[PDB]
This record gives sequence, C-alpha cells and structure tokens, in this order.
Amino acid sequence: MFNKKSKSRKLRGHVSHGYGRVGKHRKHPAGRGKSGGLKHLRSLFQRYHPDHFRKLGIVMFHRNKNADFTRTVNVSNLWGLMKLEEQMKFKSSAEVPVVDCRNYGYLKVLGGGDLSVKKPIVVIARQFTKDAEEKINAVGGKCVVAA
Amino acid sequence: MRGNQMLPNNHFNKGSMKFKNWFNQPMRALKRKEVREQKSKICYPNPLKKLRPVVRCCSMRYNKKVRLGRGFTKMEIEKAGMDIKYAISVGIAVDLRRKNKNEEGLEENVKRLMDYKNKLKFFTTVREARDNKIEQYKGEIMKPVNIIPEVKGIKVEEIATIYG
Amino acid sequence: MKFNKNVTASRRKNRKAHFTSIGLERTKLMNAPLSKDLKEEYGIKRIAVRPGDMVKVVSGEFKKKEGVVMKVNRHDIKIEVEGCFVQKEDGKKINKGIHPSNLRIIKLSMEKDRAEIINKKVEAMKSEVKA
Amino acid sequence: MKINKLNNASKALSYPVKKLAKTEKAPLTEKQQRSKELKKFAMSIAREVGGLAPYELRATELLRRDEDKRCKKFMKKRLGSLKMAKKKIELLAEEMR
RNA sequence: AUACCACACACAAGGGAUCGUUUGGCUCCUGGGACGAGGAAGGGCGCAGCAGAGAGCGAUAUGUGUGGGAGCAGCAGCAAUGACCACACGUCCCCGAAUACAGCAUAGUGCUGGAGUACUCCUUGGAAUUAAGCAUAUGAGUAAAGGAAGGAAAAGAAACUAACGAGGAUUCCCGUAGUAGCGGCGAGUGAACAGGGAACAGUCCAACAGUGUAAUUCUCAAAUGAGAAGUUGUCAAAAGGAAGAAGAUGUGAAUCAGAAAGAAAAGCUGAACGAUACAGGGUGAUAGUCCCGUAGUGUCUUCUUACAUACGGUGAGUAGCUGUGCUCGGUAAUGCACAGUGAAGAGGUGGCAGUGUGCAUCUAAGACUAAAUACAACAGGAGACCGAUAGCAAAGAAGUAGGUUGACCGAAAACAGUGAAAUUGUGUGUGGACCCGAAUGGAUCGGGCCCGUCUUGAAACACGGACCAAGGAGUGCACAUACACUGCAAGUUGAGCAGAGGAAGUCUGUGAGGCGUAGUGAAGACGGAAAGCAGUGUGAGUGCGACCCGAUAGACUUGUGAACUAUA
RNA sequence: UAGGGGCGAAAGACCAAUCGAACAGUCUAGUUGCUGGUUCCCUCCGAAAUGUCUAUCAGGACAGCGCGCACGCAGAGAGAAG
Ligand SMILES: [K+]
Ligand SMILES: [K+]
Ligand SMILES: [K+]
Ligand SMILES: [K+]
Ligand SMILES: [K+]
Ligand SMILES: [K+]
Ligand SMILES: [K+]
Ligand SMILES: [K+]
Ligand SMILES: [K+]
Ligand SMILES: [K+]
Ligand SMILES: [K+]
Ligand SMILES: [K+]
Ligand SMILES: [K+]
Ligand SMILES: [K+]
Ligand SMILES: [K+]
Ligand SMILES: [K+]
Ligand SMILES: [K+]
Ligand SMILES: [K+]
Ligand SMILES: [K+]
Ligand SMILES: [K+]
Ligand SMILES: [K+]
Ligand SMILES: [K+]
Ligand SMILES: [K+]
Ligand SMILES: [K+]
Ligand SMILES: [K+]
Ligand SMILES: [K+]
Ligand SMILES: [K+]
Ligand SMILES: [K+]
Ligand SMILES: [K+]
Ligand SMILES: [K+]
Ligand SMILES: [K+]
Ligand SMILES: [K+]
Ligand SMILES: [K+]
Ligand SMILES: [K+]
Ligand SMILES: [K+]
Ligand SMILES: [Mg+2]
Ligand SMILES: [Mg+2]
Ligand SMILES: [Mg+2]
Ligand SMILES: [Mg+2]
Ligand SMILES: [Mg+2]
Ligand SMILES: [Mg+2]
Ligand SMILES: [Mg+2]
Ligand SMILES: [Mg+2]
Ligand SMILES: [Mg+2]
Ligand SMILES: [Mg+2]
Ligand SMILES: [Mg+2]
Ligand SMILES: [Mg+2]
Ligand SMILES: [Mg+2]
Ligand SMILES: [Mg+2]
Ligand SMILES: [Mg+2]
Ligand SMILES: [Mg+2]
Ligand SMILES: [Mg+2]
Ligand SMILES: [Mg+2]
Ligand SMILES: [Mg+2]
Ligand SMILES: [Mg+2]
Ligand SMILES: [Mg+2]
Ligand SMILES: [Mg+2]
Ligand SMILES: [Mg+2]
Ligand SMILES: [Mg+2]
Repeated sequence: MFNKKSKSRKLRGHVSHGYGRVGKHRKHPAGRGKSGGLKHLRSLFQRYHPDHFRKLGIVMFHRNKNADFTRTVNVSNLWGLMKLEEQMKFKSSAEVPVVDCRNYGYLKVLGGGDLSVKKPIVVIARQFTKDAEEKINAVGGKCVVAA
Repeated sequence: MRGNQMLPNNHFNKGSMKFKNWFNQPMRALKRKEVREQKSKICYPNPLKKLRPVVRCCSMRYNKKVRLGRGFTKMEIEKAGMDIKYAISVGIAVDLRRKNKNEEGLEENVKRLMDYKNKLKFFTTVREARDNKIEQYKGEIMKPVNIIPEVKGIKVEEIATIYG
Repeated sequence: MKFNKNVTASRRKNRKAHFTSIGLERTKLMNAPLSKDLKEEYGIKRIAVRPGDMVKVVSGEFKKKEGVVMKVNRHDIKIEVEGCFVQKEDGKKINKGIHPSNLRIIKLSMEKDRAEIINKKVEAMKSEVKA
Repeated sequence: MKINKLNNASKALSYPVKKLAKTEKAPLTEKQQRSKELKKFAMSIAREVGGLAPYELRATELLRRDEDKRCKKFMKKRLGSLKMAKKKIELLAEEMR
C-alpha cells in the first residue's frame, strides 16, 4: 500500500515501548559501530562475514577506469541489436548485414547460444572467443578485428 | 550490531561538517535567464555565443565521439584565408595552446570556418538591422549530434574483398 | 488580481500601516463623500471633513440627522457633530463621535485655504484626463 | 563488474591515421647569434675576476693524481645529482687542459 | 452527634485553566554591505509652562530653505503674520584611538593608530569522545588565542594532464567514488583525470630605450629665465557614447430602499449598476459599488559602461641533495620548514628505490586580471510555522527591574472578555474511610489489604507519591536491506542544465553517469543457468544530541580575585 | 607574591561562608554494560530463565523456544508385531 500508520502510535499507554522490563533500552549495550569483531562479536563474523580479517592481492597505486572499461555480448544476441523492422528485412533479403558492435558500446564477443538466423553475417569487434569465431565461420560469416 | 547486513561505513563522525540545501534553485535559474536577456540587447544583431572547433574525446572509452573544444588554432584560421585579428572581430574563438597532429582533424575544422563565413550578413549601423527586422540567433552555433548509425547490407561477392 | 510584487497583501502589514500613519496619510483617513449636487458644483468626489461643514449621518443611532461639524479627533479617528449626544446619570451631556465614512457632505465650509485646496485637486485631474 | 575483460594484446591496437610532419625550427637569425655570443663572453670575465671555489680546487687536484673514482664520489656528495657531477667533472677537465 | 468529620446539590467567596483575538517572534527568498584625527564606536551630563522613566535633541538643546497644508491627545495658553509632517542643510557640552603624542615618507601637501570581523586569507594549536581497557590512531588541522582586507575574498592563463584517432587558464554544479589507496591492515579514514553543463579574456615587468647631445618628472617666474630629482639610468600615446538598470510620485469605474428584529445592518428581502479593477486592509455583525487601495495608465530623478607606439628564449644562497621535525590518500617521500652542503645555462615531469638510453609533454625561482561561487548587522516580499508556561531571553520605560569585590549573571507582566479545578462560608439532604454485588418502612447481609516499580517472591517493618491545573519522553537525514503497493521491461531513471509560461507549481527538450542484460581466478588469462530499474510507504541495523533526565572528572583563554585569611 | 601557581614557627593549614589543586565562561546536549520514568479502546496468537564462545560472571553475539506473510502437503509427543 502507498500509506500505512506506524507502530509507535499503537504503543501509547504500554510501559516499556516494546523493549522489555528486565532488559530495558539502554544507550549502547554492545559497543559502537562494527567493533568487537575478533572478541565478543566473533560469532557474527564467522557466520556471515568469514573473509573480513585478511590482506590479499596485487597493488597498483593509481588505476584508470576509462582504460579498462568493457562490455560483452553473446553470439545469440547479435541479431537483436538491430531494430525489429530491420531484422524482418534482412531475414528474407538477398543481402548480408554488416554489424558493428562498437556502435552500441560493445567491445568483446562471447560464444553463448546459437545464431538467430542461419545466413551469413559480418561482425566487427575488438576481440572474439575461440567458440565465437567457429560459430560465425560455420554459417559462412566473417569476423573482422578493429580498434 | 545484529543480523546480516553489508558492514556499515557511514561517515558522519565529524562535528564540524557543513550541510548545503538547494531552496534557492528556482530563483537563481530566473536570474540567469534575466542576465542573458539584457546582455543580448547590448549587442543586438550579434549572437551571444562565439564559434568553437570540433575535437575528438579522450580515452579508449570515448574515441568514437566528437565534442566542442576551446578555440581554433593559428594554422586552421590561416588555411581558411583569415587573419587572427579579423577572426576575433567576427566572433570566432582562438586557442594558441592546441596543436595539430592529423590530416583529418585539420580538414574538418577548416570546413567549419568556411561554412560559418558563408552564412554571415553585414550591416553599416544597428538601426539598419532594426529596420530590416533581423532576429538574433540563440543557443550554441552548429553543435555536433553523434547519433547511432544504420545497418548497411552488402552482396556476397563483396565479402571477400571488403570486410565492412 | 494584483501583479505588482512590491505591494504587500499581508493582514499583519496592512493593519500596522493603518494605525501607525502620520502626516498627509493621516488626513486621507478623514475623507467623506459629497452629495450629488455638490459633485456638479465642484469637480471633486470626496474631501476631508473640517469644522463648520454641514453633514448628514447615514448610518448608526443618529441616522437621518443633520448638523455642523464641531471637532475632528485625529488620534482616535472620530468626528463630533452638533446635537449628537448622550446624557449621563448626572444629566450632563457628552458628544458621541462618528467615524468619517458614515457621513455625507451637504454644505462646505469655505473658510481659509479650502478654495485653494479644491483648485489644486481639480487641476491635478485635468492634467492627465485631457492627455 | 564491467572491468578487466580484454587481454593486453588487444588493448594495444590503434586506428590508422594520416600524420603531419613537425615543422623544424633550426634557422637562427643574426641577432640571436650575437645575443648568445655576448652571454657566453660575460661568463668568461667572471671566472677571470674571481677564480675557482674551494671544492673545485680539491676536485682538480684529484684529477692530476688520476684519482678518477675518488673525484666521482666526492662530487656526487657535494652536488647531489650524479648527472650534475658528470657534467661538472667534464667542465673542470677541459679547464685544466 | 444539636454543633465534630465526610459526600451530593443551589447560592456567595478564592484562583486564573478553557474557548474566542494578536501593530510580536521564527524560517526561506531577494536587495544591501554605506565608520574614524573634518575626532569614530561606546560611556557621562544637561535641555519641556506644569516632566520621574523612555523617545528626541546639544548652551542655536523645535534655527534656515524647499514641497505641502489644520490643528497642537490632559489643564492653561498658541495658530493662514502657518498648527503639524516629509526631505536636505546649519548648529553639535565633557570623557574616550585621545594626541601640544608616537613611528614613518615627499620638492611639498601628508599617512598610519581605534571600532567591526557572519563570510574570505595568513599563523598558532587542545581535550572530552570512539577503539566496549589503552599508549600509535580517531575526534581534527576542529575548538580556543593572535594578525589582516573587501563588498565579496582567495585563485587564475601550464617547469599541466594523458598515452587516445588525445586534450588545453581559474572558480562553481552533476559525476568518476565510499573507488585507487592509507590504517595496533583494528576502529576508522580517503583524492585525481575523463564524460555532461554554468560563465568565459587575456596581458605586464626584468633580461633589452633615440648618443648629431636626458628627448623625462617637479617648483617659481616669465612669455621666456632660474632652481630641485635624475647617467648607481628617467622616459614605450587618444577624446569619445547612447543604451542598460533601479527607485520615487501623479491618476484611476460603479447603490439605493424595506417588514420583522437588534445598542448598531454591511446580514436577510426586492430592484438596480461596474469590471483590463472580485489582491488585501478599514468602517457599531459576514461590503465589487461608504473609505484606503488594486488592474490599467502617466511623469520625473539617480547610477553603470566605451578607439593608438618598442621587444624574447639564462629571474640563484634558488632548484636539488644529506640529516631532522611536522604534514598528506601519496604508499622505498604528497607538501612545508630549519642546519649543513650547493648547480647548469639549459633544465623540469611522465602516482613503484637505483643506473643507462631513445620517446612524449612543459618552462620554476618577478607581477596583474572580469564573469559564473560564499555569508551578519540593516531594508523589502512570502509561508500546509508558533499563538502569551508557546514563539527570540525580551508582543508595555528588555539586556530592563534586580544581582557578583570582580570577570560576568538575569526575570515577571496581553484584552478594564469568558471565568474550570484544588480550597472556604451559608442553606438543604444523606452517612461515620471507601469500592463491587443485592435489597428494606426499618435495623443491613455477602465479597474486597495501597497504587506504581525492580524482583524466584510485595499489603509489607523495600523505595516514589499532601492536593488541583497546565507543560512533559522512539524524532529528522544518509547508506545498504526484506516486505506490500505502482509504471514500463532486455532495459530503466525528476543528474545538473536549457526552451516555453503574469511563475518557488506545471509542460517540453538536450544529455552524462549508475545499476542490469552470464561468470571464474591474486593475477597473466579465460568464459558455459536464473528480470531488472526507478519510486510511494511499513518493520529493522549502523553513524550523527539519536526515547527523556542524571556523574566524579579532562582541556582551553592577551578573562578575574590578597576588602576574608598567609608572609615580606 | 596568583592556580600545577602563591604562602606556610608544618595542621595538607590558608588564598572573599569554596582547597589532597580557586573562581568565571566555553568546548559540551562530554560519557554511562548502572538507577528512575515512558501518555487511547476492543479482537486474535503467545514465551524464556538452557547450550557454545567472550579481560567473560549486574553486559554481548550465535543457536534453541513466539509472532506475521505463507509456496505447498499424507502425517502423528499413543500403541502392537519382529
Ligand atoms: K518505525
Ligand atoms: K520489540
Ligand atoms: K523500565
Ligand atoms: K578489540
Ligand atoms: K527555465
Ligand atoms: K585594525
Ligand atoms: K575509550
Ligand atoms: K565505554
Ligand atoms: K572541537
Ligand atoms: K582579487
Ligand atoms: K593574485
Ligand atoms: K585544469
Ligand atoms: K567542459
Ligand atoms: K476609486
Ligand atoms: K440599509
Ligand atoms: K462605514
Ligand atoms: K621565468
Ligand atoms: K634556504
Ligand atoms: K605567472
Ligand atoms: K521568558
Ligand atoms: K541593572
Ligand atoms: K482577562
Ligand atoms: K471577570
Ligand atoms: K523499583
Ligand atoms: K514484615
Ligand atoms: K532504590
Ligand atoms: K535509530
Ligand atoms: K550531562
Ligand atoms: K603562620
Ligand atoms: K579545610
Ligand atoms: K587548577
Ligand atoms: K553491566
Ligand atoms: K490461548
Ligand atoms: K553469566
Ligand atoms: K539471534
Ligand atoms: Mg539487550
Ligand atoms: Mg539480566
Ligand atoms: Mg587485465
Ligand atoms: Mg594507441
Ligand atoms: Mg578511560
Ligand atoms: Mg591525529
Ligand atoms: Mg584527516
Ligand atoms: Mg576560532
Ligand atoms: Mg622591457
Ligand atoms: Mg467586523
Ligand atoms: Mg596525519
Ligand atoms: Mg611517489
Ligand atoms: Mg489563545
Ligand atoms: Mg515568553
Ligand atoms: Mg553584596
Ligand atoms: Mg531479594
Ligand atoms: Mg515520601
Ligand atoms: Mg496536558
Ligand atoms: Mg555506488
Ligand atoms: Mg544469460
Ligand atoms: Mg539526552
Ligand atoms: Mg585522561
Ligand atoms: Mg540462568
Ligand atoms: Mg538490576
């Protein structure tokens, strides 16, 4: 629902506000923040967060996100990049489509699934998996590497 | 601390921290509008904004996209037959720090200069323009678009010879 | 509707402006309508009531009465009209003050500067009426 | 995570541009030559008027005994940079000759 | 129970709750940002026909000029020979930087000092607190204390990023990002380039000034002379303008009558009339036409702003190095200092120490700069804010009455409305602490220990509570989360910002980024299942005063005290 | 002669009814695993005072026992017979 009354409004008239008579509601009974984790809170850490207390891995003091950013597509989705009206033309037509993945912000092609239509296609990208290359060549298509 | 959560990390410990609210947003927008309007009267026939070059964006992530830059280089201006003092008088921006390193980048910026020169119109006095009822251009001049292109088709014999 | 944003529409501000008025602004509070005939004898539609002028009371206890203005109380905004009074337990009689807007002028006192005051207002109209 | 998917080989590719050659600036005008001459001249007069400094004397003495590697170490500690040391040794050597 | 004690009801006392009202407060936005040796800010003392406080003003203590025009609030007297108001000017006692002074510059005249300091710049520099203890670390380069300036201040045109097919001063907004990293690798901390915008602007000095004559600046004279500064080096050109903005002020439509009733009609009833004006205020009850305005229209006054000469490639106790102390996310040194040592004319940099070598990009150790950005006093406009125990401490002579030896500390009180409860007197009734169940003409019968709270356990010889009114305690924001509801869906979104529009609302664009569309490893590298995004709310975790109240303590000041008491 | 300082024929005495570390004001609404309080009605369901680890023993966390929403569904705090 888009709106509902709160619990606090029902607790008017009941002594302890739902915190108990014996236990009460004190200020900080367990400590502040995420502290105590090697000591009295060891059971919470070993159950939910086992890889917290450690150092790991190779270090580079400065990294650049733009130099490493990439996005991946599978062969089964190649025909899907075209508009539905465009798909329905190339399905019947005698011509071969020329699809450039760079134009949709994809740089690497993966070998997942089968091609939607079993007719030739030209695919342009920066990198192909070994499975992807074999699948495209199977239908008489061509893989073109480009920057 | 109890139950399963992503471990906290909220940075509100520092008692000297300042808060910035934005209740002034609609009013400051209205002031910026009114300053542009009055500035536009002071130079009535002329556009409020200068002409700027087209450059290519920086990293591997943005190579395939073109953008506006700061100013034309002394070489671009000279190649289109103008001199630096004249270019300023006609509302072209200048940047003497930039260098040219490609044939393509130079050729495109020369086209912009020649196009702009051709679309201009000159007047002796302000009153002449006023009497002709000239309406002054607003916004940026000849901005790039960077649309997504369209899927080209090719005949099976071509596939062996060109590769898209 | 009001489109000028320099003028206030606050109840608190309008009320303070009324009661704390001084000088010429105080005189504006003492205006009354003229009768139909006087509005042909002179150009003006309304004037500030002064001693010696002749007025018909058009609202209240003393409705229908006519008489001469005796006094003008500026601090407590009221006019005293000859023959409008109440009698105390003592038999002593006290004039009761009437608010300016409940009166209407029947004859003008033309003593002193009144003729120049009227002239000044008529000219101020025509100056813009004829343009 | 949209990071670290390409190999280093494919990241190294590049688009085939057409380059412009750099405009060389080798010509040096008459007035620029005289300007440089006068500065180099002035540097002579100072050396003639005031002579060498204490560490320069100590350095040149070691060069006469062929104590090349001692002189190298000494100069490194005085000037800080191993490049400045290599340059100053070459200038001092030429002065003695 | 004649008269005491209790309860109920009527009347009179006693108190000031409740409801109705408000020339005050608070918050947001816009303008403004105006002091002083020509004596300021702040303190004291005087001035009225009757005058204490407060307001106003200086021995001229209501004077002059301009524009207006009717009374001066009480009593006595004044006033078209100008009552009163508004704009400017003249006069302006004593103390106080307080100066017949101190320091300092010029040929000479002079300038500084004190006040204010919310916002900006430069120094100096804590502790409480968090780590469930505590010492490194955190709070925090924050508080406190000092110096300085303006309407803004600081910064600013690369000894700059980047490795792309590259860009191109500074500042500000969206974002990269709670990331790369720093850290008893604990608690916790934490930037930069890109990509989308607002606003846009570049220039000076030194190096390096006519030698057929310092051509340069100043003073007195004079109509063409004397003298000072300067060769340890002076001297490198334009008037000019209409626009733009803010205030002040003039004008400005249209109604009368009536039964009943009331102290009073503007209500109610009938008949009219205005509108580019039905925003709002005042009138004896709720008014378009009774009064002041409003929509629409006129005038006038201030302020802001604009054309000329000559040049380059070497700016030293500096950059750097060794030791040392502080600092930063900066990690085998990010920035800043001190002592030793100390360059080259060619040098600096490319987030990990060293040596060599190509390549790319820049030019330090001298200066100036608009716009876009921040926020007190004072002025103006608004509000789903508060309504006299609230809202500022302060709706009246409030930083006042009053108080400290001193630094410093600090109230109450609205309407001549309404008039509750506690509590008191008188009269009339009913009972002997009172409640629940059941009744009589009438004696009474049966059942019940004092509530709230910690506790295995309270009627307790456990604690809090004499009585009544009013006030009085799980809230706001950020970040992940599960559920319910809504739109679209391999996609999704109110980023900022622009265009329209009598406008803090709404509508439309342009257009980033983020998360999703499949995972595995420290990584090189490899790849093969699972609807999401953005909101409206609820339960719940963490950080901030964090449900409300409460320590003994610690630190910091260019703050105060030897009137009591100790000793010379 | 003034506060981590004074002054003392010495008692930790005295320094404005305050001294085994003065007063004023600020940081500061310092902190609290400890004591006190925490404001309307009816309907339905309904506990625990035990185990492991803890500078842990007047406190926590994890598990066990409640409630809400519930995809779904042959089971049972009892007997026989081997
Ligand atoms: K809640
Ligand atoms: K609870
Ligand atoms: K409790
Ligand atoms: K610990
Ligand atoms: K807009
Ligand atoms: K000063
Ligand atoms: K602690
Ligand atoms: K603690
Ligand atoms: K602080
Ligand atoms: K400045
Ligand atoms: K500067
Ligand atoms: K920059
Ligand atoms: K930009
Ligand atoms: K009117
Ligand atoms: K009437
Ligand atoms: K009236
Ligand atoms: K330089
Ligand atoms: K130095
Ligand atoms: K500079
Ligand atoms: K008060
Ligand atoms: K006082
Ligand atoms: K009252
Ligand atoms: K009363
Ligand atoms: K208790
Ligand atoms: K007992
Ligand atoms: K107790
Ligand atoms: K909370
Ligand atoms: K406290
Ligand atoms: K003694
Ligand atoms: K004592
Ligand atoms: K002390
Ligand atoms: K405890
Ligand atoms: K039950
Ligand atoms: K225990
Ligand atoms: K649990
Ligand atoms: Mg608990
Ligand atoms: Mg317990
Ligand atoms: Mg990699
Ligand atoms: Mg490349
Ligand atoms: Mg402690
Ligand atoms: Mg620290
Ligand atoms: Mg820090
Ligand atoms: Mg401070
Ligand atoms: Mg020069
Ligand atoms: Mg009324
Ligand atoms: Mg540090
Ligand atoms: Mg480094
Ligand atoms: Mg009230
Ligand atoms: Mg109050
Ligand atoms: Mg006293
Ligand atoms: Mg016990
Ligand atoms: Mg008691
Ligand atoms: Mg109450
Ligand atoms: Mg994020
Ligand atoms: Mg998939
Ligand atoms: Mg509290
Ligand atoms: Mg301590
Ligand atoms: Mg137990
Ligand atoms: Mg207890």
